[PDB]
Amino acid sequence: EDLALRPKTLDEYIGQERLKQKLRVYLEAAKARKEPLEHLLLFGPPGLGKTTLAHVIAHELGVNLRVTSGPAIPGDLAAILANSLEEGDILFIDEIHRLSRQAEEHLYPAMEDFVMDIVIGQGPAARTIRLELPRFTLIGATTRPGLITAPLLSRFGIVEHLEYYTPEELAQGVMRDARLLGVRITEEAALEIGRRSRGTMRVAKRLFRRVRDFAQVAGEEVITRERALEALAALGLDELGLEKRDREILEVLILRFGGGPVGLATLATALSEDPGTLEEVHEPYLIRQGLLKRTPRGRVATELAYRHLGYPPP
Amino acid sequence: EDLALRPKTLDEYIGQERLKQKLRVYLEAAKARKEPLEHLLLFGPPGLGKTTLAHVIAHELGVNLRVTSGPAIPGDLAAILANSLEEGDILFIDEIHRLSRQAEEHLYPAMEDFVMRLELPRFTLIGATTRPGLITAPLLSRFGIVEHLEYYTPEELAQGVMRDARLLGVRITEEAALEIGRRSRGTMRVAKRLFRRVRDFAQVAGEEVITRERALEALAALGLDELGLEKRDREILEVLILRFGGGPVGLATLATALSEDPGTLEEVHEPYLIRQGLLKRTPRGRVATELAYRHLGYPPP
Amino acid sequence: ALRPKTLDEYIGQERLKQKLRVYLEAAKARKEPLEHLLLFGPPGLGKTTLAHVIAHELGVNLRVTSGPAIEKPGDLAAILANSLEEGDILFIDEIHRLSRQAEEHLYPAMEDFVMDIVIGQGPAARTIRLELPRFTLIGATTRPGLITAPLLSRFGIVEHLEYYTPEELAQGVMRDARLLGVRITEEAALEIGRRSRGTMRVAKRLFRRVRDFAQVAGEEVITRERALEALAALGLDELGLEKRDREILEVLILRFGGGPVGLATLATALSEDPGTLEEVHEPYLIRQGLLKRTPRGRVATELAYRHLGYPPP
Amino acid sequence: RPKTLDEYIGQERLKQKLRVYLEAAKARKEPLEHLLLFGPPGLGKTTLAHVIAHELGVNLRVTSGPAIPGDLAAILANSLEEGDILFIDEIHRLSRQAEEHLYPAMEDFVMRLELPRFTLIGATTRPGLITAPLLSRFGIVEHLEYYTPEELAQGVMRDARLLGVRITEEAALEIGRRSRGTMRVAKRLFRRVRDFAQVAGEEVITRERALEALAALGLDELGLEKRDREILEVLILRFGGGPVGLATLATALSEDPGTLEEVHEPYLIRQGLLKRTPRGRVATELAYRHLGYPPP
Amino acid sequence: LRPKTLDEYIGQERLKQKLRVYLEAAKARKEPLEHLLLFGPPGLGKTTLAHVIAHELGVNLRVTSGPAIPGDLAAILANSLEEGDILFIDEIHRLSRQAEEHLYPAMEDFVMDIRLELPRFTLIGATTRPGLITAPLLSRFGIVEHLEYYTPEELAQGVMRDARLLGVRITEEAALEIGRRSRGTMRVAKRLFRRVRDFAQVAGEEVITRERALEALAALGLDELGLEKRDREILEVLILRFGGGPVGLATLATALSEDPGTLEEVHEPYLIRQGLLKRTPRGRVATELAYRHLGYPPP
Amino acid sequence: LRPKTLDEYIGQERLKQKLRVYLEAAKARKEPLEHLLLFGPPGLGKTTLAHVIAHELGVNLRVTSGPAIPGDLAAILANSLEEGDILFIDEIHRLSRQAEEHLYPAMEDFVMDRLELPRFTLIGATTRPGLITAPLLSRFGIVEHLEYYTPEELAQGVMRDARLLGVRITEEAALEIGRRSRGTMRVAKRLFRRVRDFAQVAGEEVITRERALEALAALGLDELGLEKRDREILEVLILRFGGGPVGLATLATALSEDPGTLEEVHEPYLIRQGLLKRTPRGRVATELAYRHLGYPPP
DNA sequence: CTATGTGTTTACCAAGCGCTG
DNA sequence: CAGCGCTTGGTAAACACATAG
Ligand SMILES: Nc1ncnc2c1ncn2[C@@H]1O[C@H](COP(=O)(O)OP(=O)(O)OP(O)(O)=S)[C@@H](O)[C@H]1O
Ligand SMILES: Nc1ncnc2c1ncn2[C@@H]1O[C@H](COP(=O)(O)OP(=O)(O)OP(O)(O)=S)[C@@H](O)[C@H]1O
Ligand SMILES: Nc1ncnc2c1ncn2[C@@H]1O[C@H](COP(=O)(O)OP(=O)(O)OP(O)(O)=S)[C@@H](O)[C@H]1O
Ligand SMILES: Nc1ncnc2c1ncn2[C@@H]1O[C@H](COP(=O)(O)OP(=O)(O)O)[C@@H](O)[C@H]1O
Ligand SMILES: Nc1ncnc2c1ncn2[C@@H]1O[C@H](COP(=O)(O)OP(=O)(O)O)[C@@H](O)[C@H]1O
Ligand SMILES: Nc1ncnc2c1ncn2[C@@H]1O[C@H](COP(=O)(O)OP(=O)(O)O)[C@@H](O)[C@H]1O
Ligand SMILES: [Mg+2]
Ligand SMILES: [Mg+2]
Ligand SMILES: [Mg+2]
Ligand SMILES: [Mg+2]
Repeated sequence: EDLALRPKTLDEYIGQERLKQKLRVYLEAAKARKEPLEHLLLFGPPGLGKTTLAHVIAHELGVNLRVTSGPAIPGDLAAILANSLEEGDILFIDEIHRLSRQAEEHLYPAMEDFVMDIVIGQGPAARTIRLELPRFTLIGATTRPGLITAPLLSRFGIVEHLEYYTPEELAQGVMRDARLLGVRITEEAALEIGRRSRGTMRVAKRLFRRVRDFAQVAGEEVITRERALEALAALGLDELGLEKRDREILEVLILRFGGGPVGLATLATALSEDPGTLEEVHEPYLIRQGLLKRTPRGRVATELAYRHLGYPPP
Repeated sequence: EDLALRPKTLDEYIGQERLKQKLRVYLEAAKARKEPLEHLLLFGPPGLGKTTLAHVIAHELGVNLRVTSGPAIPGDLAAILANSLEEGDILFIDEIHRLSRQAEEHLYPAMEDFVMRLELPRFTLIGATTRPGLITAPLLSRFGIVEHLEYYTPEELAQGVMRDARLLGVRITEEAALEIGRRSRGTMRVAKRLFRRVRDFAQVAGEEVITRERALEALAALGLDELGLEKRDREILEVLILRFGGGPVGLATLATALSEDPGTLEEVHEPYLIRQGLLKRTPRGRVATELAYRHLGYPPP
Repeated sequence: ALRPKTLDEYIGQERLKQKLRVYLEAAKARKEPLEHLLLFGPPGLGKTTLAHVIAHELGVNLRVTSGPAIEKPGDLAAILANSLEEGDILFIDEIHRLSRQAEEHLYPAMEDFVMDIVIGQGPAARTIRLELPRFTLIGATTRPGLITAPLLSRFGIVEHLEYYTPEELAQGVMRDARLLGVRITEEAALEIGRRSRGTMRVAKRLFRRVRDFAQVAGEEVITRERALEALAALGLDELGLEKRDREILEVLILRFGGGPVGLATLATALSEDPGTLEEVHEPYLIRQGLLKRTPRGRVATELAYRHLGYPPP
Repeated sequence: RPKTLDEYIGQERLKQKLRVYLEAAKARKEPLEHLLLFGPPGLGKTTLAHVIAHELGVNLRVTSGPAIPGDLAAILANSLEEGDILFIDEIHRLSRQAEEHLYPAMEDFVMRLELPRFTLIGATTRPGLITAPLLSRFGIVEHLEYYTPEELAQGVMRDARLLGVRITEEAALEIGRRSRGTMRVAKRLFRRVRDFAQVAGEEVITRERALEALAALGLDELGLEKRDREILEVLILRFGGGPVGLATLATALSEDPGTLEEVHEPYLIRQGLLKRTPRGRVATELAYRHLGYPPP
Repeated sequence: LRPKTLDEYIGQERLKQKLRVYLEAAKARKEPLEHLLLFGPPGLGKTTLAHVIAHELGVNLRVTSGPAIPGDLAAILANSLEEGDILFIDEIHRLSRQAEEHLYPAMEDFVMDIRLELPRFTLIGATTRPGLITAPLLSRFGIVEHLEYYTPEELAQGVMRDARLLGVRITEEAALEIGRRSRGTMRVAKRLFRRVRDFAQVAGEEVITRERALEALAALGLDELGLEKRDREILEVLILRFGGGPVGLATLATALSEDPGTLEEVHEPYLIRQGLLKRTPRGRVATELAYRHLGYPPP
Repeated sequence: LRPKTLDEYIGQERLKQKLRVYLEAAKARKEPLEHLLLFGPPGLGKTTLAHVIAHELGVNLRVTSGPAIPGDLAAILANSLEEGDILFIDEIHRLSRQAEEHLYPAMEDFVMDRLELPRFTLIGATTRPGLITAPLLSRFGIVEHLEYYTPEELAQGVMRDARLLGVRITEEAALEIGRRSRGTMRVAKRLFRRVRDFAQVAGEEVITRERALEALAALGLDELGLEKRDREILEVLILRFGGGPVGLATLATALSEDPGTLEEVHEPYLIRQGLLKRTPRGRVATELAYRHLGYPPP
């Protein structure tokens, strides 16, 4: 079937309560005035639901949605904007940061004023025209808003940030995915899967799929809490969703170096790992959970790491 | 229908007083001797009123305005100059820094001497850009007037908010507009956007007059401080003060601790904190000042 | 070299094979394509071989490409649209060398199985969505930190290839000898595995060189002594230490007393730039427990004393 | 529009040698050898070429590098007389295919038509972009230097006479003091002061009116605008005058880093007010003294 | 002048011991030799070694350059290469990242891209240091070997062979001196022999005697250690101006009036090899050999 | 005009002896000379040396330039080369990364791809040995370096120029012209033809020493040969930076110059004459500029 | 083939802590 | 207590890559 089952309605959207509270007001005001929405920008870490929110907003407004990509697209964008746009329709550009700095400058006369500067003609007959565009809506989703030019960031009426989820919302997502796929999972098992998900919906769905694989191979029919725990232990995840490599890093830091300041290169060599791989894959979540610190003298293991690994704090 | 409610007169232009005095002197002098105005260049941070000022100047001079763009244009600019330009009219090129380095070489010889050999008429060029550094020095040296747009005081932003409310049909109070002006970041576009969001909140709530209290409620719902700081901007200072002691941190460590891209944390969030004096860029890293400490209700270091 | 085609023929990744077996069995049971899979680890461990073995176990075709081989997004679009089939596998070796624009075309392809391209070349330009078949993407890389995070989050299965023990390298050497007709013994295979640095490719190369040395001498069986003398001729310690590592340890022990020396002082005593001692020689000395990094400096471990035949500290 | 070497305003040191060279060329009845002129933009190199052309007594053919690779042959074989002068502005931008087509016609006189003899005057602002053969094929190399307040005052007086405006010598001198050693800047400032005085309604631009108009423009005695003073103030007061860096300084000034590097910085340098350290930008003691701040 | 047998090769005895083993085993198995990589300083005989290897196997040779190659590597691989033939690529580290990735399919699976079935062949690369090539490249070479600096006796033997092949009479001591002045390099020794022959020919003599060889070598400005006059000047401005302490970057060009160029790449390596310079962490220090060699009284 | 034999060549001793030996031996055994590489600062007369070598060898010349070269190497080595012909190349260090690799096969075994080539003596010329790759440097059998000229050699060169022109410069004045020359023959010739114009306009036929000194002073040259540009550089440094260390980013900007010719054509002479120092943190006036420019020491 | 403009990576270079005898 | 490491941050300068020409 489909492994990227996206909600169609803002009610099926799960856990962006603070964002949804303002989004409902904006959508209601726009629909009451019989006017298209303001240009909208969504940003945040991967896997939180920007691409799903774009489609949910398009369905809520009732308008047609045209989907484009940043890397897909300077002179082309003029043709797409002139030919493929209708009145009140939404144009969605994923990875809008990938637009070249030259291609974004064509959107300046098109987002605030609904016109476009086009030079039409050959040789001495060349002239300039202002091609009027229908009033539309632009939605952009990106992880790097700082790669967008300032005059373009200034033209977005609404800018919103996608925040992390809670274990209960991740459990709700797991339950919805199980119901749509056809797998019977208990609420406690879904909560256990959610607690090991790193506040991300894609991670929760992937973990549920792996647990389903384990249960199906084992011949089970209902993914009970204890069966889910056994499958997660087979996957090698702690109660914080901490893999074996992260636990190895913490153990090496606590034991071999005494938990004190070390540095990236020394710890990487002690772990037989590439320093960049470590600092870009394993370190960020250890920092987020409070199990690691980047002091000016080097990496330090906190008391949370000592209490989680079962060692006596110093 | 229209949200960029551009004024058409220099009297309706709000608050560029220091620039407006010189502009009035230049325009009156040019009109008195029946000669076209000198070539003019406007630059400054986004949202300050360069295009609006260009249109206002065109209206004040009483001549026609031909609007084009830098990205929209070497063999074209010659045709536009030789065919579409009347005598005494204005050619406005927006984002003029994007002009080709060959199309720029075909422009300044026609700007100094009005010959292309086609005898061009007397015309004035207006250029508006955010990056005058991309303009070649030969082209940059032919501009008779070069001006810089400055930020707006909260009272001028309040005047702009009241004008937008009057034109749209919304009823707002002067004290209500003062809060929106204070929370605006010295920019007119930001003030208009904040007024529109407060208007949406008030219309949904059913209120007919946006008093000061209702405006404050809407602004709190938007998540804005008295300094115009969003939640994402307050999180930076909170993480800096609490998780790092306020001392030097660095871009990479701060970005990792905030689950943020370093580039956006450096170019979208930090400039306004630095402008307000709530952040410092020490060579050892980023440091939270005493203003950031007492703004968030923390005891001084 | 001689690549196995069965997961039982694959030699020495047991914790990885335990996870992979249930994934493959469940994917085949549902008659569905496998998830996008990423293999990362140090070179020479068998990532390409594992990709081929996975393709054989699933029973589908395998289209092999490379990171630098895809210069433009048009190549990736053509491969994904024309060269692929439902359930097939596209293996991209060195996937961290893809350009960022080429990595960002893979997001819809891996998640939604669609693709965004622009066609028209001027005033007739337009955007279309190419609908892709349900395929499987396998990526092999040695630098997972060079992969963009949205791309790294789109992999259903992420696995790590670990170093082989001397016994598994001996098993690989014996398999290679049996396939090549040579009659090596258990002890010689164990010695060749110990001389290796936990890598299968190094073990195979050392076996080939020892085979040449034994063949020119007229011997029909590669006895342990012949392997020992051939490996001594190749210039390896009992731990596979080259002469440069030996003399680095000797300079650390004799000249500085084995105590903290520092990177700059040790490098200038060895006439080496501090970008070759740290990245080419230090990691293996630390791996074997012969070198120790301390805030004061670099310290030679007692194991380095016992290995070099020096009096204990 | 000067015609002779006496009408030229303020290149005295160069003019003394140029007069001798032209006199010798006339006495020998032989055309002058090739001449290369260096100098910052805005100093009047093309005007000097015209003056030389008139003084020698021959015609001038003004050309540039990016003016179109085979057109050089048509130029050199279609519009040259005996002893003619051919002027190429921006000679370092000449294409390579054209670059190895001119020096055969410089020394050997052979590249159509056989060129009898002529002289080439080349003007450029970037000597580093001229290859060694091109620099070695020029007989005379000369440098254009910046003007002085008195020479710029003379230029301002000439412009006022051309435009029908009346100025005193003191006002013209004050305008020329604030010019950045350039004639173009002096003319622009004179036009702005003319606008101010005409709007005021004064028949003669006295020194006091010129000073008032230049204060209304926001100019120091050094010619620094408000933005340059703001850059110095931000550098000194907010960063202690120490190294900062282009990005941090641009963020503090709310300015494009490229604009700050290319428009404002070059005049803060060349005046002793700024340095470009590998660790950032440092304000010198001259910046402290100019702004009325205590020494570091 | 190029030899054609490993016996005729002069002085790579340690490398030749293993090369004979690998070569004989490959010949006995009647299969192409594995890919080979040659390290070492320039001028030691890598191309001559490739020619000797090709003649020993009996197969032909297809010498190629590094920066010579994208669309021509496949052409030379398919057309000129029969069953296993040495394709020598000098300066393999200079390949662009366009044909480097096309080598691995041909090196391992012996097919390149339509897809063409390339025949079996052996590739011989050559660089100066292991670090000049990327790690993926230093993985498909079965044999990795290093060339060593020649001793004065081997250089003298090469000079004598060149003299015999040319028709010039030289005493053993003169050739030994010429080899001693050479920096352990065959091309340098051959060049010095040619210069000495040029100097001794105008004198009209028939035998290149040791004294004439020393006079000719002194004419070009070479001491007993083969140092150029620039190296002697550097040593002089080191000792007689600093006493053996750090030289300092500011004062390096004061006595040279030159950019910080060749001093960082042409002078220091040979001085360190000869032991005249030591890179003490405080700074560059001249050893006792520098003091004694420059005609100074012992300390 | 241009010297033909080595005796007519002015100065450049310690290089005309080795060259004499090599050319005599090459004549004796009758085969083309080995490939030669010439080093030295520009203006020392490398092309003249190539012409003298070709004339003494009794063969032709094929002077070309580096950045003029692709199959044009085959064209110029095919029809324009007789056996044992010199093919002097100027600025050989600026060869393209494509045609350079075709020079080696023409240099070892005299075959270029496909027709074979005769034996030819290629002569190169470049400023710095660091600009030419080691594989190319290894291809030249003979490598020599040109040195500067003493004031007497420049004086006699100026005398030869006067003889070819018709001027009667005295020995004591040509000596001063050579002294103010920066050890370069081209600079000496340029100064002589400037003094010629100055004396012609002054109304004189024989140029004594005092007249030459006055003409050189009016041209803008001091006793050390410094022009107005170098003195201006020193003045700007000393005044606007107190003689302190300044890198080649602020000094070039303050002089309205570029980081190009500056430190390439202007400053090397300043360091050579002990007027500038390349400090790790910048550039210093070395306290001799203060004495030369009449300023109090720091 | 060339040229600019942009995004990404990297090599000094300086500062701040902790130890040793 | 004042050299000797180690660790980190930022700043300028290269590289590589794309579009128009
Ligand atoms: N609030 C939500 N409710 C239900 N499913 C969700 C929600 N948010 C995300 N998902 C699902 O999580 C998966 C990933 O969501 P995406 O919207 O693709 O994340 P993303 O923000 O687009 O990540 P990128 O790589 O930055 S585009 C999809 O299968 C979605 O259906
Ligand atoms: N003085 C003013 N009075 C009223 N509205 C103004 C004024 N200045 C600016 N605005 C408004 O500010 C908004 C944006 O400013 P613009 O006039 O478009 O110039 P600009 O924003 O500086 O150009 P860019 O794209 O940001 S570089 C428009 O909606 C204008 O109406
Ligand atoms: N020294 C001068 N004396 C008299 N008139 C001058 C002088 N310099 C310039 N002019 C006048 O300036 C005009 C010529 O402009 P220039 O300054 O020569 O422009 P330019 O030399 O090409 O410099 P750029 O790089 O184009 S700004 C003519 O009207 C000249 O009369
Ligand atoms: N488990 C294994 N069993 C047998 N041979 C192996 C095994 N792992 C690796 N090899 C051999 O080692 C070599 C490793 O190279 P390869 O797997 O192609 O790529 P990588 O070196 O990136 O893993 C292969 O030639 C393969 O034949
Ligand atoms: N052992 C040797 N015996 C004879 N000649 C040698 C020897 N080693 C090197 N040479 C000479 O060196 C020349 C090329 O060697 P070298 O410069 O090392 O190769 P490359 O130029 O490929 O680096 C050959 O002409 C050869 O005559
Ligand atoms: N020693 C010399 N004797 C006579 N003339 C010389 C001498 N050296 C140089 N010249 C003159 O200089 C000219 C060559 O100068 P140039 O080409 O600038 O030097 P280079 O070839 O080193 O760049 C010749 O015309 C020649 O007349
Ligand atoms: Mg994205
Ligand atoms: Mg702009
Ligand atoms: Mg110019
Ligand atoms: Mg791989």
